[PDB]
Amino acid sequence: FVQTCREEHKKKHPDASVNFSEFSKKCSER
DNA sequence: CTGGCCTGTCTTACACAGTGATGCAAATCAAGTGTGAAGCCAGACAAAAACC
Repeated sequence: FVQTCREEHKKKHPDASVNFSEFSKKCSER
């Protein structure tokens, strides 16, 4: 799932390179 | 008593196995280095899986 989540968020966060720990937490929380 | 004529030894022809040498084409080396391609790192965590 995590790849798809991050791919969707590529536009959600306009140009940010997101953290590993926090992105894990977010994909986890959904 | 002597052939023709239906049968196992004899006699070389003949292919070729394989020897160390040979000869030519094609890698290879050697130097310079800046790339690009590639597997790996870390941490919180959840899938797809088998164990009581």
